[PDB]
Amino acid sequence: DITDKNQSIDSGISSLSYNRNEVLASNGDKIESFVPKEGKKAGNKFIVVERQKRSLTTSPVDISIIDSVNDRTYPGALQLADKALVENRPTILMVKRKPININIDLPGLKGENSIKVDDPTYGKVSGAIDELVSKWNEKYSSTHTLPARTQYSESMVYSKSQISSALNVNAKVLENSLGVDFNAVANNEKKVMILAYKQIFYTVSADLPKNPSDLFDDSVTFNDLKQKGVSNEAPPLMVSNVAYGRTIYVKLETTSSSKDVQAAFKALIKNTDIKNSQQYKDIYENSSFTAVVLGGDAQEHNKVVTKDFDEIRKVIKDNATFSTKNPAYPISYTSVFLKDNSVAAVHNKTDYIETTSTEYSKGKINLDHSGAYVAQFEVAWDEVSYDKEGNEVLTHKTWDGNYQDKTAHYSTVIPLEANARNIRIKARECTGLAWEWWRDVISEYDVPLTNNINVSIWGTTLYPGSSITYN
Amino acid sequence: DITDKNQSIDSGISSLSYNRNEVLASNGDKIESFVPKEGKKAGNKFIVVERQKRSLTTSPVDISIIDSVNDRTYPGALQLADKALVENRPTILMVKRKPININIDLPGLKGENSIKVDDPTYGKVSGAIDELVSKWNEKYSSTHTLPARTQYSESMVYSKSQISSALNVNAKVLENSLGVDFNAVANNEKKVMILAYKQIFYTVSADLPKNPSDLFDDSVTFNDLKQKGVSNEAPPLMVSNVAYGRTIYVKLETTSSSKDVQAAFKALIKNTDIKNSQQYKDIYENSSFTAVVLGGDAQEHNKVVTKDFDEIRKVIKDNATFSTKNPAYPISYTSVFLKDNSVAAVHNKTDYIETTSTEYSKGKINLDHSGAYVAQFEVAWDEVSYDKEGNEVLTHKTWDGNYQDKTAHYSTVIPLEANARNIRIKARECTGLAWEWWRDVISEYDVPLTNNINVSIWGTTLYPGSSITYN
Repeated sequence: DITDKNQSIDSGISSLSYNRNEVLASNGDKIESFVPKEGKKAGNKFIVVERQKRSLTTSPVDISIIDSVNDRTYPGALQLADKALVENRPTILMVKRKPININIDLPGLKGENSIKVDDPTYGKVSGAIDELVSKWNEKYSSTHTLPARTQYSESMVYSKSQISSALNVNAKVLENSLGVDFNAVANNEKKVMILAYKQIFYTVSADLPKNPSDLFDDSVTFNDLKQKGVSNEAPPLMVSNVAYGRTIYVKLETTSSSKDVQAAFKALIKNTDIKNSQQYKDIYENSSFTAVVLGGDAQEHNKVVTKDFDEIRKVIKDNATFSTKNPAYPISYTSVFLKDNSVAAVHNKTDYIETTSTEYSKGKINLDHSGAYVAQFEVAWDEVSYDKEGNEVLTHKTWDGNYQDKTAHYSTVIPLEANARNIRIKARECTGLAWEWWRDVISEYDVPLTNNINVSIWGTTLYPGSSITYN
Repeated sequence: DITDKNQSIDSGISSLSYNRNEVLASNGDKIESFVPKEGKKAGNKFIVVERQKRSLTTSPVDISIIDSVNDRTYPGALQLADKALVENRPTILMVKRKPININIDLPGLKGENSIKVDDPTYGKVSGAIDELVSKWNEKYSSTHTLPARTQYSESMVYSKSQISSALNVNAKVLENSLGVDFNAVANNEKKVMILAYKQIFYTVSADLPKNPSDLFDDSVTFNDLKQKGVSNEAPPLMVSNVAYGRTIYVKLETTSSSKDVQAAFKALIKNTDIKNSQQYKDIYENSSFTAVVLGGDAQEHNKVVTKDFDEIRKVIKDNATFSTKNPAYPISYTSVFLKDNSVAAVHNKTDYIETTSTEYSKGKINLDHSGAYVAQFEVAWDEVSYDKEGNEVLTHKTWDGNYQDKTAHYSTVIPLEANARNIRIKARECTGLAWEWWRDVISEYDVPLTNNINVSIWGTTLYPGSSITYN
């Protein structure tokens, strides 16, 4: 009852003035410079990258917990709403408290899933929760394990801020546990996909009080609260919901810049036949998969790194069971503002560059002339690039052996760069006055660029023959 | 020997001053305004068009003849080099002439393929040519038909100027004979491909004179020449080469805006197995093929319009033979400047917009819930468009039945627009406290948009089941 006139925990709390939708919000990198299209050579390949700008907005109410077995979050706790909470390390507030009622959502306990906790402390609520679970176990004595409520998330990685908001996890967890090379992703040197299998055993909620005072023992004053950190930019909160279980995170990673990485990946998780295709097996040959289990009942820093996804499938399969007789730890939670008793949400807004690539490979044209006549060739093609504007630039090339007599068995190779386009191969027999009035033995336009383009000409002057194959 | 001091056909001609590389050149539409990317709905489809600017340069020396049997072009004729010549209707010059030597390139007549033509007139050179051909026929009396020297050209159509320079034909011939809808092509309402099978029977050349005077009878004065049209922008020329035969033009046309039209077309001409694929047969169902034969031995305005390419194959096959006993007509020719006796070339330069499209089709999501439990869905997706800058704009949509209990057998359809993207379908069983802590029964992201997306959920509360199929 300071010289402040806010001297009733209720008025002290009610007279707080804050924007509930702006106190817990965080806007990630808001950024602006890039090239729309790009052509890059790397080894025996040509990568074409395209960039769009995208924007993601989120307002999760379910907040991810970092240190599962050290995070002393419990239903009915008091926290401050600020940047610390948003950084997954909220400030707790301890004071003498009035009892609180807790409820667990396990199935088949309707009507007997509540318990009053006189002294609401991490340890004393944990015991109450344990009581509740024992009750369920007493009722269903021969059911020692239940399926976990799995929630599946999936997404490609483009930026630290994009993927965190997308999966609703601290970026540190992905960078540290799965080890995500955000710079490789940025330079499109690696394409990464991240899966998240959230395994919820059950959740426990605390009955919302109709007045902030009902939570606090009467010896606690609004002063003690401000002293503890309550203010306009640090509004008081109560944990109303806590989810218990564990999470399986998976990273699929490749050096392929192929337009089919996401589908190839997708095919592998689903185990659809398409995964046996060869454009996919090639990508799989240059991919690696990592799986880590975080949360309850997992020895910290466990990890699996493989090239055989079946090992990943095993980790997903093995960690979806909930043993009702073994301890469980908080995995996430939701909070309510003490003021209007409304659910607290963390607002995130962030732009990011979305990249889509295509991978081209070097190839060669193989000419074979076994025809009983003199012939001349004309081989031409363009080499594509992209100016700063992302616009195409074509540079015309031609085989130095064009328009030159070739007789009974000639063999050559005309290597092509991975960025070769508008490829045309022509061969004319030499009966007539000149090139312009000579018979076509083979005439191809827009020959698709592959590993090997095999052109062969044979036959007689009267009846030449020819074919073009690919590899 | 006017008051002009140019009084010797040789000096009169030698004192002419002109740019040989600029007198016969024509620059087609040089143009500048367009949108890089565009999204267009048409029926139950969404067409995405992309535009690049391209530039084509040509310098043909072989000049296409328009009216095969009315074109009195003959080896050893005199023409003016100007815009008329470039318009495929050159100005001829007649005067008393000194003899000229002609040579035909038919095989097996080496040493006896020449003849002197005392009075070089269309009719008198035509007879000499006929003499030469009779000589060949006398030598090879039992060979009445020979294969024609076929020259194959192929190209997609983008603009009147682009296709003319590409195929080296008068645009009128394609617009008039094949009937090309250049406005439909422009609005990408029709995709057209044009083939050209030039059938050369033989060519006849005239020996170049070492002096302009040697061509002219001595009674002809430089005055008569100027009077006839010779000038600095109308330099004198002699026809040095004439090709005889006919040409088969083919048009492949479709209303499909599919990214596979060119490959589908290509597959059909080659008759490669890929043509039996279904993405190709669909395109073929919306295509039409036209074939016309121009030139010698064809009744004017003949034409074939079909949906069965085998009919086209027949016209190509049937018109490749050269009957040595039947008359032949000029199909093209080359000219030499009288000044430096150099080969005349028509220089063309033209820009054009190259368009590449992709066709998307409408689809629907089919939900079937036959599970022994209450479930809730979450269906969301974006609808893409493109701003004036060609940039993507995403508009988020959601099924109005999201987050609402659905029980023992529910069925629904969620139609999607052909521009639907980032499609996600989720279903959760309702055991728990709320949506956020409910078990996933199905969770898909980036579901490819097809005709039918069939999602079905069943099973028990403990063990739900689900699947997603496509059509």
